[PDB]
Amino acid sequence: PFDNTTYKNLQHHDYSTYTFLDLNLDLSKFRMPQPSSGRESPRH
Amino acid sequence: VNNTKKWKMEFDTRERWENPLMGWASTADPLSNLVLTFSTKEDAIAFAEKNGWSYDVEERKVPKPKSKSYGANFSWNKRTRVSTK
Repeated sequence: PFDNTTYKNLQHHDYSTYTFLDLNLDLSKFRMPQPSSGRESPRH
Repeated sequence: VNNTKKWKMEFDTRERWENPLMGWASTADPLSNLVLTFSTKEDAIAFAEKNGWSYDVEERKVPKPKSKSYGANFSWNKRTRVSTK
């Protein structure tokens, strides 16, 4: 059935203070290995 | 840098002492305030040799050309990254 009368974006009523960072921690395993500049920092 | 354009001739500083009455700087050097201006080094040398003055010449110190790049503030792998701006 086609519904155009309800607001389907009700998930953000349940987001806590660490939702973004827990999502980033979950996404940390899916990602490519980072490029390196060859030094540990620009002060190295 | 406009005060670094011309050559100058000065003399060796002689004794300045304390005036007993007022504490003022007394001198007996007539040439203590004599500063001469020359366009080139050779004009100053010719003027000193013409007047019998023993002289010493320091060469002109110009600042050497610098390699300036604003993009070097944000390098990928060099130490020349600025940590703030």
